[PDB]
Amino acid sequence: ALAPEIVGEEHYQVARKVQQTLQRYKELQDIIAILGMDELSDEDKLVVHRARRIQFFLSQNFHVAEQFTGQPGSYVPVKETVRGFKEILEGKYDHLPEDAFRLVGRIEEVVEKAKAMGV
Amino acid sequence: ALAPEIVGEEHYQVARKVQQTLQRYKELQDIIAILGMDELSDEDKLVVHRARRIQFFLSQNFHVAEQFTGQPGSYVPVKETVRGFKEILEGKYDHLPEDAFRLVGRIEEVVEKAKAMG
Amino acid sequence: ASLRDIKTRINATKKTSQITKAMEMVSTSKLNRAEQNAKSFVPYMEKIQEVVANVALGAGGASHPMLVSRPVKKTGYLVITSDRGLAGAYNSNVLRLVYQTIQKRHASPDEYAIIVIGRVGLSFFRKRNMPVILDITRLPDQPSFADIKEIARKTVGLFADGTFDELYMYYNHYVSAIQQEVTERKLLPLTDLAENKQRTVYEFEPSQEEILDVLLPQYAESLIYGALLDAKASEHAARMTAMKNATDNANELIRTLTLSYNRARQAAITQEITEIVAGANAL
Repeated sequence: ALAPEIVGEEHYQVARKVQQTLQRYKELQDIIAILGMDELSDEDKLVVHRARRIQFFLSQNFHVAEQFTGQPGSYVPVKETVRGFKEILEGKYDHLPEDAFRLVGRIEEVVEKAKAMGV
Repeated sequence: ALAPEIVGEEHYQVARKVQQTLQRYKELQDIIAILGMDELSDEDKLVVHRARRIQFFLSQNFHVAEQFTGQPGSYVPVKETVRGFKEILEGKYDHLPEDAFRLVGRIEEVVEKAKAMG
Repeated sequence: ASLRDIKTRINATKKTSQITKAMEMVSTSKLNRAEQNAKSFVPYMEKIQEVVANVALGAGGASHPMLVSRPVKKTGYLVITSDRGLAGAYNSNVLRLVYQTIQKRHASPDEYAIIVIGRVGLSFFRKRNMPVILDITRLPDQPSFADIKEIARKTVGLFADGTFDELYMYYNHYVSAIQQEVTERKLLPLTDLAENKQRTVYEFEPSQEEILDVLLPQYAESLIYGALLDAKASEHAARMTAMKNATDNANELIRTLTLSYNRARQAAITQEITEIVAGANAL
């Protein structure tokens, strides 16, 4: 179903951009493991910065996970998902800590987090 | 068997301390080789000083080696070896030369050997 | 993966581990020597600090000691960076601070200029569009008194001829083998002195204010050494720490790859013997 005529042009482009960033991050893994980020170029460091936040934002809190952890679940529309990933790719939230993107719903929840802690 | 339930609390503590000292001495080999002995701190100096005693005291003169050496063998009880290693850890014999600990038995034979050397 | 791929990965990782271990062992000795050089520098710094703290307050004035030079203008920035990478965040830590200060407190490429030591900082600034006036790139690992004499003299002269209003210097200060601190120091105008017994000079005076015109440019060599020796020590310590961390990571990777290799070998042997036995008993 991931075709431009089925999901829409912007949805398709956002998905492809996210996959490209994740692929680049996966390629950088062995160098990062051996000797860290200190020898990466400026663009590679930006790629890592975006990719970690994207990977964390791909997490979600499920309704059925209420039994394991007390956090209630969330339902996220596809429009909100696309808009949030587009905003992350555009660099709007590069200043937020990466731990704020874990196990949330909309990007508004990411923004609400990092306020209960340091902003 | 190295557990206080069957071997004894004092034996367990002595063994653990000896192993810790030997590991500490092992960790310093590269820095000693590169910079030298005089570049270490005082505590490192003491650790090396005591560990080179312990390494030598871990040796023993065997009965079967008498045919080649001329020195009679020794049989060291567990109480004797535990007490000797405890005394060495306490620093009771830091002034003794290190070669005195080479191929002796109990903790008095090292004193006799060192006195014989002078 | 396959056995051959795992074996090649293990061999490459082992070669990398050996190279990093050799680099670390070299860097340790280089740091040890840099510490002795920094120790040797001390008495000259002490005597010149005392004599300056005495004389410069001798009821007079000059361009260097005044609170404000020629009315506020272009600010001078001197940054010290290594000429080669593999030093961890050594260069980036200083460069981020310098970039932040320049972008925040000037906001115009007219009232500042940059002097760089080392190739890394030069490349960093030339990748952007910030002007660089003077630079020196290749230096001994243990510089002697005459190594950067020309650059230091020119840096002082740029303040002397009114081209600069003030000088700030940024570098890594050595605290420990694992901790180095980025430091910003107000170089010119010096603006501060030591609180000592001001009268103890007894210099046979040719002229009490004329001697400052010679002393102050020579006291300025705080820039050449009090920062550069710490910079070299920090660079060598950073290289040592980064190389040992890399060696540890390589050893851990070798261990895990060896475990994977052994599992693959056992699986291959089992599969081969099972296929052979099945073919044999199919007859």
